[PDB]
Amino acid sequence: CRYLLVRSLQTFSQAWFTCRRCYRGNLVSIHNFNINYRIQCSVSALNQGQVWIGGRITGSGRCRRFQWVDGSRWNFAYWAAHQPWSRGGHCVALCTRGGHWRRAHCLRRLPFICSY
Repeated sequence: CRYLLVRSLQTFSQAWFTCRRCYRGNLVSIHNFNINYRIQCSVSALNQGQVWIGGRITGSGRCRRFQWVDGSRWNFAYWAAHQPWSRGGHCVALCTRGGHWRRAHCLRRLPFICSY
């Protein structure tokens, strides 16, 4: 699957629709370990510690759930040590070092990975 690294810092809400607006796509949906590794190389040069991906924590009270924004199925993950509970907000972010995911609050301003 294709994907591009935007280097401008925007909130999750902003960042999703910039993909849909400027490049007409969605946030990246990762379904295997390889696509996750490729994305780690592309971002290994960023001084930023994290980047947004298409991870949105849905669910009601005590019903915390995960789901991609582009609708695809949730059939793979690569969480970090000490994740993803008891910390963070409802938007997932990939840690540039190692390639480990880590929940974060959506309104944080970080670069992102669009998929096209």
